[PDB]
Amino acid sequence: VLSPADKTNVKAAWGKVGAHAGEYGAEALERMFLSFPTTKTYFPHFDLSHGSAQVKGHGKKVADALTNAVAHVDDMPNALSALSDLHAHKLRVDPVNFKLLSHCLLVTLAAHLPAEFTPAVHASLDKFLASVSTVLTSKYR
Amino acid sequence: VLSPADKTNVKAAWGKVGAHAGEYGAEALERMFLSFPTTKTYFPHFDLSHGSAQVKGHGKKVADALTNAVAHVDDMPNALSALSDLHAHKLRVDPVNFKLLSHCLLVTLAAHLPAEFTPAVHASLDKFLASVSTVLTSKYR
Amino acid sequence: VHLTPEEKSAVTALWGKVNVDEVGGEALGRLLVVYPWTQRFFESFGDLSTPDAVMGNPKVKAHGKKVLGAFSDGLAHLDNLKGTFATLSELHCDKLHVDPENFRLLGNVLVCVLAHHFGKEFTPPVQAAYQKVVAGVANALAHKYH
Amino acid sequence: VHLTPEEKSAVTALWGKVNVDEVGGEALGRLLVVYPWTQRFFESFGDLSTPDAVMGNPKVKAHGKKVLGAFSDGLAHLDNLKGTFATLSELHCDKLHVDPENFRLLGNVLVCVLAHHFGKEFTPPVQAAYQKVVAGVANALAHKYH
Ligand code: HEM
Ligand code: HEM
Ligand code: HEM
Ligand code: HEM
Repeated sequence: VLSPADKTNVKAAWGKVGAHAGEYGAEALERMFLSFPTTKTYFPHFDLSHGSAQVKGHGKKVADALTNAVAHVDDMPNALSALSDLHAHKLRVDPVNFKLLSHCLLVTLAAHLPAEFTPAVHASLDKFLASVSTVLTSKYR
Repeated sequence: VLSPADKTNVKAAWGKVGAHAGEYGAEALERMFLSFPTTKTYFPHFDLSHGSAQVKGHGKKVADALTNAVAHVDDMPNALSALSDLHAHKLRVDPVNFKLLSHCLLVTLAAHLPAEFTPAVHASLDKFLASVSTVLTSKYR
Repeated sequence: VHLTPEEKSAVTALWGKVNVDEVGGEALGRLLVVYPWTQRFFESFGDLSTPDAVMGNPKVKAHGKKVLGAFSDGLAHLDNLKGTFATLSELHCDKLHVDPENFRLLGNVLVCVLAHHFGKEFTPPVQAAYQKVVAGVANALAHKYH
Repeated sequence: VHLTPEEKSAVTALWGKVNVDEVGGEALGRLLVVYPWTQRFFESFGDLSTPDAVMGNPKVKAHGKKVLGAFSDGLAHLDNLKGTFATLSELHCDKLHVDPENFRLLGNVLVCVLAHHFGKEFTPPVQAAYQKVVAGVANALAHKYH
């Protein structure tokens, strides 16, 4: 569970992301595709080329969803219900892939927020992405 | 999230285990030690030899806790609070290991409850062990 | 894989007792039931709405036999699972878009089916040898992913 | 590992810029803070109660430098990690009783640390090369477990 501390940490770091969320989302995807090629099996319909508009478009969507989870940090299961349903019933992404994206999201944030990416914030952000992942995978079976 | 059918399935299956739960506990451990030798890193103080009284005794302990969990299928978090504590603050077993013991327990049940180990019961028991795992690792951080 | 002659014998000998037809149909059906998200690749199979519907689906049963068939043939090349599954590895990647994690899930389901079938005979040491095999096969199938 | 020549150069170039003393303490400290369960091995290190207690602990810093020292050596024998890491693998298993999953967690933490330090210089493709490297090391370290 996220502690008050975690919550402050997440709102704070995500606060700094601001208007770059979209670009950071796209970057996390690219890092994931390059480091964990098996994740590509879920995007057979995408142009995964460098600077693909599809990836750009997709990065925004993911970033928008994370931003929404931050905005509703005290009611994530409900704020993300729809997305939980989509992933469980249509996309059917194997659970292990969530951990891969989370990791690439952490890398991206680290690379962009040197001052804010403290040990404590790193820990809170990891717990946060784990919670989002848990929600998105909660209706799988 | 265990469905009413699941809880039923689990209670039925475990119902059959009965007086052998301790033996099955012991056998699942033995299967884990052999199949996933990295799990032995948490038992340096035990005699891991076949039929060791330490393994036997420990198998009983694990079985009993599973029993207690089936009994409180509805209130797991609460029925296993002490165990969640022990594992989170004392034992500190890496969460990946829970999936290994869970698998070995399924295998053990399969091997001994042929008639009862139907596809639907297999599904329920898996979800059950997953839920037990989640509870036991919920206070890790 | 890194199977001991003894471990090789144990695998080899249990397998000789296996009805590939039945085990294959059961392994694949259990997979679709225990881990429902795996159904994403079998839409065209039909009704997978219930355990009963999956287990009974002939398209499922026949696919199971095809998969275990290939698996079966690989136990004859335990020293080169990699070269034995190269073309199959490319196909799964490039044509089927199957996440290799699925290979792992099946492996584990396979092990549960063997235990279910052989009870007593599927001892801890025999399971250990099979676990090494299923891991080896999954690794070989994932080898050409890019 | 399967490192293209251009992956090996990229790994090597960046590694040239790293202060192993510093990155070592940072990576180990962060591990103990992000995955507190990993503290199980360091009860003799003292106070690890808060992030500041961990990150600044002279023992964690010293240990971190030792670990990354051994790792840097690994980077010059990218051809034979298993060989390079054999006695260390034996020690971690037989004496220390360290679950090898710890090695993968540290690898991930290290990648974040490198991202933290190099910013934009830690490009998607450089990360991909380092991902291969930390996995190879974790694997090498786990190879002698039994
Ligand atoms: C916490 C992490 C994740 C978040 C916040 C997230 C969020 C989203 C969102 C907002 C969408 C678009 C739905 C729409 O059209 O409204 C989406 C679609 C999708 N996601 Fe997830 N997702 C996550 C993890 C993953 C992972 C790990 C994968 C696979 C590696 C994945 C695969 C997909 C795919 C294939 C689509 C459909 C894309 C398309 O065809 O346009 N997702 N996700
Ligand atoms: C199915 C999930 C599990 C359950 C229900 C469970 C239950 C228990 C119980 C009942 C005890 C004994 C507590 C006491 O002595 O009062 C225990 C202790 C212990 N467990 Fe867990 N356990 C589980 C998973 C694991 C796993 C996966 C590992 C490591 C691979 C593990 C490692 C240990 C160790 C090392 C001890 C202490 C043994 C001793 O020193 O006697 N447990 N567990
Ligand atoms: C033991 C591991 C596996 C082996 C040896 C294997 C082998 C095979 C073989 C021999 C084919 C025949 C297709 C052809 O030659 O054109 C096939 C097709 C296929 N496999 Fe795999 N398979 C394995 C695991 C899986 C898993 C776990 C899944 C998904 C859950 C999967 C999904 C598919 C699909 C979707 C096809 C195409 C069937 C069709 O054309 O209708 N496979 N596989
Ligand atoms: C990149 C991976 C790692 C490398 C290269 C590495 C290397 C080393 C070296 C060179 C030593 C000193 C050996 C000696 O005392 O003779 C050591 C000791 C030790 N390592 Fe590892 N290590 C790694 C990862 C880890 C991790 C992730 C953990 C635990 C989470 C760990 C736990 C320990 C412990 C507990 C000791 C003994 C400390 C003491 O009390 O002196 N190591 N390691």
